[PDB]
Amino acid sequence: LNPESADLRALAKHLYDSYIKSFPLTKAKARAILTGKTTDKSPFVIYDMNSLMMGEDKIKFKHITPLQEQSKEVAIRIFQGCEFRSVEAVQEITEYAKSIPGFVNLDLNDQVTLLKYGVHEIIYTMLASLMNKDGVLISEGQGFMTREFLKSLRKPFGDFMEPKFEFAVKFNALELDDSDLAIFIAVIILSGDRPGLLNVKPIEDIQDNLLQALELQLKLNHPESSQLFAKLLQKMTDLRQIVTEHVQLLQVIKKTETDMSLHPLLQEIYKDLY
Amino acid sequence: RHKILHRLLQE
Repeated sequence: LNPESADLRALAKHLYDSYIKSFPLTKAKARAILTGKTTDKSPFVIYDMNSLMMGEDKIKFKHITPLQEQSKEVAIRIFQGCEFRSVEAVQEITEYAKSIPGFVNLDLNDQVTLLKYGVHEIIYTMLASLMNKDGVLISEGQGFMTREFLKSLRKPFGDFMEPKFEFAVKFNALELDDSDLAIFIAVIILSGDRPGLLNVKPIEDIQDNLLQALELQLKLNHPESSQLFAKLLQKMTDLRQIVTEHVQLLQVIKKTETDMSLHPLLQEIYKDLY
Repeated sequence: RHKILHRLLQE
């Protein structure tokens, strides 16, 4: 309507195109798979030990670092597999962050700090796209791992995914599409209250502009849903709880399984996290 | 240091 809100449309469009380039499996594609509507993907359903073994062809367990984890018992292999998907998520999120206007002009130390605290909140936000109450798409939608199967793993691995499923059923109720999520994840990255930020001001400047864009996007894209903007900001704190819980569980897992080691990218992110 | 993150952000 006006030049000010016109600039917020361009920003929303820029972030959407950037999100499409950065993330191979979008919520649009993910939802098409989960509802059965014809797609490239035939997801092999993993519901038990036997199905996982018969489905090893379709899951790339082969790429997990380090290699000795690839030989271990099922629960450790599944956990490491989920953690490894997170490594590939970090790379995609990092490339997306670089496309956010003003982000690469921030103090490089602050770019590192924003990503370090942002990535898992974004991982679990976007994972909700791949989830229903029954299970989660894995290996770019070539696998579907059942919720019950992930519940059944021995302690301390038995409930590591339950908090993500519980956050996902509520979050997916908002019926956000890719274009909304593209702006929401940029808002999460540009959080001025992360510990050890050197220069908060230019981060809050960028986030203020992203939040306005997100608000305009949720007015236009969901004009019949009225307080969608307000409900979404409440979730940004439910996300932090998931990440604190996940890091705490990872601490338990590292100390109960003393000869488990993590991908060095995850070691560097998890170190001095909550 | 965050060597890998630094490297992801510079390439």
